[PDB]
Amino acid sequence: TTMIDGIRTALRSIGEGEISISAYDTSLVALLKRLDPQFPSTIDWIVQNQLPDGSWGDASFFMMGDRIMSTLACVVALKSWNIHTDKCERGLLFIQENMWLVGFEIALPSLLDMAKDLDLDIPYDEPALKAIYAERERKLAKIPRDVLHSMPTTLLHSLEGMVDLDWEKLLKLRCLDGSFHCSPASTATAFQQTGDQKCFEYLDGIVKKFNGGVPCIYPLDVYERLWAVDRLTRLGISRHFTSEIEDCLDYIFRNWTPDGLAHTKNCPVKDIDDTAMGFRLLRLYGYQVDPCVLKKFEKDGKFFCLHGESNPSSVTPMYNTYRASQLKFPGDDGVLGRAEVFCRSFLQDRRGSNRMKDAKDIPGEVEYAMDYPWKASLPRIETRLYLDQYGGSGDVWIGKVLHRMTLFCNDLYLKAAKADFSNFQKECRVELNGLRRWYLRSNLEKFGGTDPQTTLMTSYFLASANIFEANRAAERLGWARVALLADAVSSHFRRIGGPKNSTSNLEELISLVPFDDAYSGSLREAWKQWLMAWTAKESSQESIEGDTAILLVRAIEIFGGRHVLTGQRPDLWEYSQLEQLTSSICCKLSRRVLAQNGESTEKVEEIDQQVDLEMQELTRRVLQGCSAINRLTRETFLHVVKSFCYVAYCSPETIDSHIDKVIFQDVI
Amino acid sequence: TTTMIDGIRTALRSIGEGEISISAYDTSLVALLKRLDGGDGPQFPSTIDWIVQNQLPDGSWGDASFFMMGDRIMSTLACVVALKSWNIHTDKCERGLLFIQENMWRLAHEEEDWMLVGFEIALPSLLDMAKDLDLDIPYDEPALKAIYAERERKLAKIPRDVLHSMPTTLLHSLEGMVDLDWEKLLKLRCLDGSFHCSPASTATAFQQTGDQKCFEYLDGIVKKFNGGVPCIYPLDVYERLWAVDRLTRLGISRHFTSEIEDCLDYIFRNWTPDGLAHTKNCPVKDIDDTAMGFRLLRLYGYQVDPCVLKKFEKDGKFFCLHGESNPSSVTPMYNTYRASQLKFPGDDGVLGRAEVFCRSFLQDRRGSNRMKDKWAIAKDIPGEVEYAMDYPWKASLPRIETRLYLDQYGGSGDVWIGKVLHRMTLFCNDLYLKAAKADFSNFQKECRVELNGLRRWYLRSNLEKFGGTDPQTTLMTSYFLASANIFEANRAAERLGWARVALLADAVSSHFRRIGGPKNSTSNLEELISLVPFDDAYSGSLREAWKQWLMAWTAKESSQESIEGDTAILLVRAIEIFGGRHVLTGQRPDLWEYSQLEQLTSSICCKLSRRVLAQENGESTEKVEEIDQQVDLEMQELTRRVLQGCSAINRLTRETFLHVVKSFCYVAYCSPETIDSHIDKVIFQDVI
Repeated sequence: TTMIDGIRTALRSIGEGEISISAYDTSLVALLKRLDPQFPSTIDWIVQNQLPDGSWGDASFFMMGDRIMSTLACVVALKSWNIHTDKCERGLLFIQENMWLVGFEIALPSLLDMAKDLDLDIPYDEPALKAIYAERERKLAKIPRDVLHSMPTTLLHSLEGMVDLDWEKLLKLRCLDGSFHCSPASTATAFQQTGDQKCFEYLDGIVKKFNGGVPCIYPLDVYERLWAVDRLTRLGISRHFTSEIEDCLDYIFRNWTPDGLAHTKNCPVKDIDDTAMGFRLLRLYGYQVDPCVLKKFEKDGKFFCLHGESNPSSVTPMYNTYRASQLKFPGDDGVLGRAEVFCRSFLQDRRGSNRMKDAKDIPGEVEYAMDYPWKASLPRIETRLYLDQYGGSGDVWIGKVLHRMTLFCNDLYLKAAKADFSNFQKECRVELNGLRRWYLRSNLEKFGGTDPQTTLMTSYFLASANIFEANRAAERLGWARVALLADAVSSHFRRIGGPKNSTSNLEELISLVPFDDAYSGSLREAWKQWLMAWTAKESSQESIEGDTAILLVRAIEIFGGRHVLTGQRPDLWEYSQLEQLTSSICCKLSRRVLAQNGESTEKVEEIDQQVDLEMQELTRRVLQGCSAINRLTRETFLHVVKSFCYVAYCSPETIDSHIDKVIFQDVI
Repeated sequence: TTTMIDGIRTALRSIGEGEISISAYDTSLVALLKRLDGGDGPQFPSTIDWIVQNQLPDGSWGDASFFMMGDRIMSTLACVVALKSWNIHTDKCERGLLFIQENMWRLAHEEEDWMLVGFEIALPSLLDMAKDLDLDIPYDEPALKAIYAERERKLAKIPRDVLHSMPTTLLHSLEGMVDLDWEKLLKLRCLDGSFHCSPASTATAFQQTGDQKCFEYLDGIVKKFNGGVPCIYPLDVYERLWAVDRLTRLGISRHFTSEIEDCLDYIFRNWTPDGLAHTKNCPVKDIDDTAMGFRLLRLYGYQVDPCVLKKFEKDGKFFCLHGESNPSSVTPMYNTYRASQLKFPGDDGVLGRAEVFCRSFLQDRRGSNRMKDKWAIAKDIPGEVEYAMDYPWKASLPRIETRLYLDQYGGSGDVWIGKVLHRMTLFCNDLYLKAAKADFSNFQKECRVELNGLRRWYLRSNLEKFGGTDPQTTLMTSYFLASANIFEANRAAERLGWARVALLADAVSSHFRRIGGPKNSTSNLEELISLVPFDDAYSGSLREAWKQWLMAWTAKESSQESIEGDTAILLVRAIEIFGGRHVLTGQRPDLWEYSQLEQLTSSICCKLSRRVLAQENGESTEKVEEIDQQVDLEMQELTRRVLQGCSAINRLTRETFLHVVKSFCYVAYCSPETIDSHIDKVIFQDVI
């Protein structure tokens, strides 16, 4: 409990960003001379963050580009100000011996050229040096200088290595805070070249905000929120921070642009990674968002990361787009349709290859996203897996320096999640152990599977994988119980021929569900209808699965005790229409599992193609958080259907390997 | 002390197919089976590996600690005709071949009921092997002429076409049978493939059919015992049911609640509409297992239908099997009678018929020393029945039965009569007695301790001033009733509280006789309740319960009606105040079920207070028998509601009702002479 409050106070205090200080950008800001050093606290930061091998940068992850480039950039500060020559050469040793990332081949050449303007014994004569110094010109050539001055671009992030540019038409391109694409390095060098006080103002605040020392990117108010939400959400503890999450999710909605989302509010250049993350979470949490904001990253069928700079697209952004395409609504622009296909192909061509590199388990995160589309993504399934995939402090981010995200790439995030999940597994085992008794002492295993522990186990598991909450135990057990009766009864009819020869008064049977003073009567009425559905759908070809599901949501709605006001006309329609979809969607599923007869891949792929279709209009009506039906009622429909889909799209082998991994393979 | 319990728990946790002793007869008769591939060695070399080992020093085979002719003869000779037919260890072969010669004359002294199964069917068939191989043995015995002719008498009684039409008990011992029609017979065996769960009967069946599903039973029987084989297997139902019955009556059922419930579940799953067998996979069912299963299941709060018994009714009599009208034994009729005690008013009539019939069968059998059993043999078989016969459910107080049962449990003493003598390791245990006699002694020790506290409390409270004109026995009995029922270690809170409050009521009642009623109540008998110790949670609601009891006095006073009803309600109200259980009255049927329990106890106890007045007034035996049935009926409806695990009120709340009432019943149906012989046998008659 203390931990939840820990994450809460961290989220309530959300802001510009929790980022690690970058050694390179801090010393490059140290290089700015008094307006009459200008930030002696940049230097005061520098002296202390020296690693024992005499080097700099990220300590916990050793990277060549990072330890070298961060180390020397601190050196070019200490010696060019002729102070602390003790550590200055002590780290000059590190550079010499280990001489054998973003903007690396642009900021490093201007940093050696800057190393020449001082004296510093460093192997410039490196065979590795010529290969990346050649790419200096291999890129400064494909960049059109007259285009770098016309529209804000990703290049403006590396102006320390840029030579002889028109600042008259460049200051027109900065971010809203005055920064040059949010690099303090690019703004320091832009200030050495022009004294724009709004371009200074970005810099001083960044050092004031950190009491010395400055990161490699700022601010990142959007990226951080979006990703902190997705992370808490996947970890299953999102329910604890509902006001805080909906607090900053609002912020993302406020700053939605028709051109997409950037990593910060005040960056005019947008990227697909942030837009897809934003689009998914905004739609997932019930906001009105239009996916057409994506066609800004489509150029002739292909999907890049920036609007124009057709760079090679990385792996993580395509994952995040693929996920956003999974919340496809039928009324949406086709761009989301095209996006799904492209991103699936991108990640499939790469799945069978270790070319999944960009974080702890990025292939596992991706296998899931591809093997379990939305219709079959049960939140506890994803969450159990995600505990074994979330990197914690292990995740590192590739910027100008190696940097880390304090707020959402946290170790407290895991300790909290694995706690809340263990208590779920504990509450789950006691839950079913109580269920097993209930099943047996009812002469109820005589009906059902030829191994009723298996028909019980999956029937309880589905309900708990979806309605997993602490207190919602009333509903969960109700779902499991009613499910078992329905399975039992369907089994009895299947090997007897129908209610035609129902010798018994099997209406009763609900009295196997314990009497609640508010629950029992209405549950009798719903169960009566499921029976009445059998005798009518009996001597025909329509399946009953549609009505089995419809009964379920009816009970789950009786437990948990919310009713649908029926005087209001649109309240009636939205409910009555949700039932139609669930009745229709589960009936089509039961037709696919019959064609798996077992022949015609062409025919099965037709049924799948249209179930996905009807699922979209359901997913729309369930998430559309303005609809006149209670969000919990809407979730109840989504829960039942997803579980039905889950079952219909999964081998019994895969299904209980999940059961073992979520309920029994204890975390912590 | 607690250490012994943990052994029993570990035995129960690993319950399974059965812990039974090996039969010498069945073991060698399986050695006689030749390889499936023709190898000139026996198919089961470990069946022999056992034989050489377990030859007893007296030169015989069979049960060692219990000497029986039938067992020594068949077990030895079957081992010998094995040893010679494989021509090995012929040195030991005679070291017991001698035993047959010397003790052969003890067969004319067999007991009228103690006789092996298939004795006259598998043994004459065992002599025939003692003549295909030459065997030096005394065929001419005066005991043989009567039993050898009993072979044709019984193989003239069997209907050949019916032995092949429906599975029967004859299928158990068919090794000495001719007329082999397996085409129509193999369709009659068990789900195991075994013939009525006998490995002997399956050895004969395999030479005569290469049935690999019939071998599979035999291969398994020797794997699971790594050599050697009993005379009946498996016993998954019998063992559980009986393992339960034993631990229950020994009063230590309380510790193994999870273990019992697990294997009692095994019965509920494997219940059939045709009854219970000794195993899951035997199609011919028996009343002994069926009555035990119904009784234990109903006792433990399961939904069971007694009409499963009418499958054993043939024209007013009950036998043991379906249709097959046989010499009924005593223990199966005992066990049915016990099950008949739990009749609910809604039950099928068979429980009515079962009780009355077995009542006669066990009465007509009680005097004559025909109390010997034809199936079982055990320390005290008539004592078990004497109790069950003298003390019906309404007066069978758990510590009374358990104390008495301690001196009648056989331990290792029990032996069971199959084709050979066998014993049940798990359930016919000596540790069972070792543990129970301990747990009971710790109970009486704690009972004596509480008594001194009650004695002090009674004396010092000036409460003897009025009341029963011999204080010391009013306390002693009144505490006994509470402790006989609510006896647990930790429930001392309730037990003492029950006994204490009871004393107040009796005291207040007597004062009311001496003044003529609350009309002449000069006193403030209300605040008499603060004589109970003051816990902050117990009293004051306790005061309110007491206040209501007095209110019963003044309101029923201008009438004739008894108050024993309201005094019984007052106790259960009190016992419930102790132990601190409340009735969530938000839920309606809980309120109803409680409110009706109060009615039934108040009602049953008033009738008791009217019957004991017609026994003072010496009124027509038939008039008292009118009241006894009218009480017994309500008792069933209460016993239904107390044991039905459906309607939701804490089981302890329901049991508290049964406890108060059962104590009232015991008192009204028991002589004061008999009553404290019980007090002494349970509290003061030290065990160990």
